[PDB]
Amino acid sequence: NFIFDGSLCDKIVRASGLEENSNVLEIGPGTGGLTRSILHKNPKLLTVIETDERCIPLLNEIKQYHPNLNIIKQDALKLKLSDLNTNKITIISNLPYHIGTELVIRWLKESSLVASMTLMLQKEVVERICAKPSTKAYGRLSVICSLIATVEKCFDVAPTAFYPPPKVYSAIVKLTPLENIPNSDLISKVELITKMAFAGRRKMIKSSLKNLAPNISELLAKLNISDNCRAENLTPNDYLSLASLI
Repeated sequence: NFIFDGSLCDKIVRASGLEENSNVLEIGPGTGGLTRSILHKNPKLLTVIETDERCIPLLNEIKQYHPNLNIIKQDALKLKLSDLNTNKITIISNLPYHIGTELVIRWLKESSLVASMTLMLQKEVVERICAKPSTKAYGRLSVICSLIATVEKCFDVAPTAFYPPPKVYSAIVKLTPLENIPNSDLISKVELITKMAFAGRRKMIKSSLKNLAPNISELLAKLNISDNCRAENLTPNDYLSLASLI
């Protein structure tokens, strides 16, 4: 699903708060719509990660007029931000619908290298990114994002914005790493703990985490959490606390 809408691409860049002379990363630039909007703000470097062979010739052509365009042909799931050898990365990107959630978590894990992220995703995923505890969409993604970033829903994007059109609504979300973040060790554990915890909504934590932590009832008691708590009942901080004891 390639983005057209020229004005829409400019609105995403405006929403990002991108200033001149920044260091930008874009994934899956496709046919270049968002890419050109980014380049209109005169970044110091725009790095794009693209594998679709069909798309590169136009990207090579763009580079001919924009020497600050850098093109990398690699799998997005295989890129570490640390591999780009730059700091203060502003990520402005549409995400491929197969891997959006996976990329967001990967980037947040390397939040130290990140200025901000303004991302276009399925709206269903954006509501999960932004969900608060004891809300319908609260889940693993909410937990991970909440521990690491200030998250902000910007606006909805209709299927007609793309060619060909997707069947579902996209939306734009902005994520700005928090000034204080937990260490990477604890986040890595939270990532796995929440995959088990949220595998089913009805499951008590003392059941879902029992294989991992046979003494889980003891740990819940050490944290003064109900022995009968279920995953949706625990806050993001509760999961961090658990990670530090498992």
